[PDB]
Amino acid sequence: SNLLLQYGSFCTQLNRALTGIAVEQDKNTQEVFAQVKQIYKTPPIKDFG
Amino acid sequence: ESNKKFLPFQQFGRDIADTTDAVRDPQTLEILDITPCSFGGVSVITPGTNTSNQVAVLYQDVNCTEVPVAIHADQLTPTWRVYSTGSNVFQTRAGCLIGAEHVNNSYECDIPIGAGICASYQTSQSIIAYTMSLGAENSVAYSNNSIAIPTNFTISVTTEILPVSMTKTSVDCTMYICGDSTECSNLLLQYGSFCTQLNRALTGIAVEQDKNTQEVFAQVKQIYKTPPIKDFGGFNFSQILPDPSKPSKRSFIEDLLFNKVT
Amino acid sequence: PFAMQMAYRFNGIGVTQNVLYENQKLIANQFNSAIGKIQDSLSSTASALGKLQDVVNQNAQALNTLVKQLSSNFGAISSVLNDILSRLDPPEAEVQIDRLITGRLQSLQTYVTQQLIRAAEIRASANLAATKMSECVLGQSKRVDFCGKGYHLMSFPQSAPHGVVFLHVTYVPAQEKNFTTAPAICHDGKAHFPREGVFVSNGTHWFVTQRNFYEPQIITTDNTFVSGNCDVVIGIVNNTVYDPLQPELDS
Amino acid sequence: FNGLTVLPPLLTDEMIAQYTSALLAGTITSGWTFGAGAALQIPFAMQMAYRFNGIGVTQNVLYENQKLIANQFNSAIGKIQDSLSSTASALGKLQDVVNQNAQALNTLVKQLSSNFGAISSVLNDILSRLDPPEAEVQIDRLITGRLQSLQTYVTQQLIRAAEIRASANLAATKMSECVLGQSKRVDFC
Ligand SMILES: *[C@@H]1O[C@H](CO)[C@@H](O[C@@H]2O[C@H](CO)[C@@H](O)[C@H](O)[C@H]2NC(C)=O)[C@H](O)[C@H]1NC(C)=O
Ligand SMILES: *[C@@H]1O[C@H](CO)[C@@H](O[C@@H]2O[C@H](CO)[C@@H](O)[C@H](O)[C@H]2NC(C)=O)[C@H](O)[C@H]1NC(C)=O
Ligand SMILES: *[C@@H]1O[C@H](CO)[C@@H](O[C@@H]2O[C@H](CO)[C@@H](O)[C@H](O)[C@H]2NC(C)=O)[C@H](O)[C@H]1NC(C)=O
Ligand SMILES: *[C@@H]1O[C@H](CO)[C@@H](O[C@@H]2O[C@H](CO)[C@@H](O)[C@H](O)[C@H]2NC(C)=O)[C@H](O)[C@H]1NC(C)=O
Ligand SMILES: *[C@@H]1O[C@H](CO)[C@@H](O)[C@H](O)[C@H]1NC(C)=O
Ligand SMILES: *[C@@H]1O[C@H](CO)[C@@H](O)[C@H](O)[C@H]1NC(C)=O
Ligand SMILES: *[C@@H]1O[C@H](CO)[C@@H](O)[C@H](O)[C@H]1NC(C)=O
Ligand SMILES: *[C@@H]1O[C@H](CO)[C@@H](O)[C@H](O)[C@H]1NC(C)=O
Ligand SMILES: *[C@@H]1O[C@H](CO)[C@@H](O)[C@H](O)[C@H]1NC(C)=O
Repeated sequence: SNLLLQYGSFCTQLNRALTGIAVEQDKNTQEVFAQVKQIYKTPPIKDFG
Repeated sequence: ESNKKFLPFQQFGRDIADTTDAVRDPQTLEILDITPCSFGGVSVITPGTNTSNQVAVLYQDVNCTEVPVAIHADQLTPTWRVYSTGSNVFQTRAGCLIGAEHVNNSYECDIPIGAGICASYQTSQSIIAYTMSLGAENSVAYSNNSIAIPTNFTISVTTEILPVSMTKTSVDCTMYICGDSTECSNLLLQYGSFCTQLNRALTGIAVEQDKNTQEVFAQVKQIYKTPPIKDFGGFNFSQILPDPSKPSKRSFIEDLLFNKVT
Repeated sequence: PFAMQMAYRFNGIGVTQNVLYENQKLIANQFNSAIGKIQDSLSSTASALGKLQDVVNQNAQALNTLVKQLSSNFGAISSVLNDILSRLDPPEAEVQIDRLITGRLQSLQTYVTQQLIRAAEIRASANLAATKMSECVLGQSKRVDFCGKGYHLMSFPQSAPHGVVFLHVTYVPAQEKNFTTAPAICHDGKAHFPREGVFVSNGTHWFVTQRNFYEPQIITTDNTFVSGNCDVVIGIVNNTVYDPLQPELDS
Repeated sequence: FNGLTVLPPLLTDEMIAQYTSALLAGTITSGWTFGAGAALQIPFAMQMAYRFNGIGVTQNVLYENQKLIANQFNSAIGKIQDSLSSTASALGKLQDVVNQNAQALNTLVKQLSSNFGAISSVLNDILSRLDPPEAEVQIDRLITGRLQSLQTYVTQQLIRAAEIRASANLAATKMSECVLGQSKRVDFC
């Protein structure tokens, strides 16, 4: 680790990049699915013609 | 103790990464599985410090059977001085959350925690963690002969923001690496075109940003101008049309936008 | 005239234009109030522009990292080139200097690659912005929730630092009412269907109203089109369909 | 367990299933009108007549054939059932994603078994065999190599994530213009 410290921020920007990826995936699912404000429910009876 | 059946001649069971994973003990010829000591990431949940200083801590993907037996004897690389464990230690799929009070109530996400757990600063103010609510439940009064028709309307002006360009940077590779050093530059010359293709890539980026703005905005051939009189049927557009009084002909909302990003 | 433009774009979302003209003052006031609300929403909420702000920060941040990478030894005796130049002869200073170049080159390549990827993302965003200006400002788009939430009416662009802001004026229906509906109506054995709109009932009489704004009109042969006969439609209801010609051809 | 963690997704599969149930129930009971304002109930038959009128077919076509469309829809859903439940490759596009990520991780881990020129790929081996002045060089070669491998991994992840983001933006577009409404864009839905 002390040897690694000589490379400066080479090792923290990787963590930052991967964190960016992960939060982006949460954003992806949010965008794709959470497009409805209210949680609807179908009525008990399935009389859809 | 493990069940990896070493045959009498084998000594060091090996793992994919070529780290030893089991060992036959030299004195009693018995096998031992070697599991790395429990470790994980430590994330800190904080409402913005400009609001409060009290925080919570998430030990990621760690059963907190280990977390107390580690801290109360000071087995940590964190090595806190002011650390406190409550009775509010809580367990989630994302790990063990310490310092946030589990709440039965469910609100919208404020600080994501994962596995449907979301944390927030809420009331005596305190940090709470809950299972985020997906939105208000609403059953639709559906029937096979019933239709709901609106009798009114609303002209809603939403706003939506898109990046278009980004600062056209440019790195002078040879000066960056070899600042004003003929010796270092000569050493760099042995790497060939490693240093010119970087300049080419960044130049490509910059000209592309000019292309971006061109495409987004220059979609009109002629520069139109609104007439002097604002007789648009009662609609008020002064808020978005350019104002004559300001040095760059930017409307009021454009001014607020240019005042925020800086 | 802008009023007629608005009637155009009302007709473009299934609302007959008479709705606009008879409410013109009311839409005008709602539009003006909505613009004022946008004013205040900006002028108060700082995070409203996050998407642009983030971009700036990211680039700035990267540059900072790049610069900070000039203060690392990378294994060399010192992070300052001139220091080594002034302390060692070329045969030995060569190795230190080489380690510094190898490291700084690696850092620079990393920076350029992150820039390439971020620029590709920004290009995706700018292509989407160009698409929105084309189909959203220069015209009226039928693509749901692509321009705004609600039925699209129009959109106004505004500049912003390294980005664009659209004000999406959209129509959102407000105060709904239940009615008993019916797919068709048996008048004389025939089954009249809506020409445009639905059949509704306030409990006693049957009206035909347009899709999106309850305006009930007496049912007339000019409102409906005949097809088939009674016995095939599921849910058809009896009623009488007024025909305009008979009062003239009776007087 | 080399520091290679997999954080859980924010929305559990349960919450996502709740979301899709919401979108389904809205689409059925209300139509496209829940994507604009508040959901407005409407008989599903009349919804289908709406969406027939939306493709140039006068709605009387629906009402007079209602049983026949109903049967074709039900049979089509059954066919989708069987097409899934038999053909394994039907989900390739998702499966591929998983494999790719998994594969990359494996490669990353395997890269810990390479000398990169060092005397050995095991750090503690060198730590237990050489004094610092000489172990420093071996260790440095290992760091240089492992760092290069890690940077390669992160860059491939960045590019793959950009591709996935493109796909998710297209998926959001399809849910907006394709579920929440009826799209006139040919062969897009
Ligand atoms: C349609 O909605 C608008 C507002 O959404 C109504 O206009 C308001 O009417 C009330 C009277 O109860 C006034 O106090 C408000 O000042 C009006 N608002 C505006 C902006 O003018 C309108 O009455 C509704 N029309 C119907 C038929 O319900
Ligand atoms: C359009 O709206 C603007 C405000 O956005 C109006 O300007 C205001 O005019 C009143 C007088 O009627 C002044 O008291 C305000 O100070 C003005 N505000 C600003 C920001 O200048 C403008 O008069 C409106 N015009 C029409 C035709 O409606
Ligand atoms: C349903 O609407 C119809 C027409 O709007 C109503 O019929 C009229 O009702 C008024 C009183 O509300 C009478 O003065 C008229 O003579 C009626 N017209 C006809 C042609 O009969 C009817 O009352 C409404 N019913 C309900 C329950 O709202
Ligand atoms: C609509 O009116 C017709 C006739 O005006 C009704 O048809 C009658 O149906 C009953 C039940 O089968 C028969 O016994 C009668 O002979 C039919 N009359 C005629 C003239 O054929 C029909 O039922 C009415 N619809 C509703 C929903 O009441
Ligand atoms: C942040 O705290 C400061 C006090 O230092 C206060 O001036 C400011 O209003 C706070 N910001 C918010 C958003 O509350
Ligand atoms: C944590 O350990 C307890 C037993 O000490 C066990 O019951 C529990 O399931 C564990 N949690 C997880 C997430 O495995
Ligand atoms: C939530 O309510 C249940 C009773 O339904 C109770 O047993 C539980 O302790 C509550 N949770 C918290 C965190 O108080
Ligand atoms: C329509 O009727 C249902 C019946 O329960 C009711 O819940 C709903 O509020 C009604 N709609 C309106 C707009 O009043
Ligand atoms: C609606 O359902 C009821 C049963 O609740 C049934 O009596 C009626 O015939 C149905 N009508 C239509 C149009 O589906």
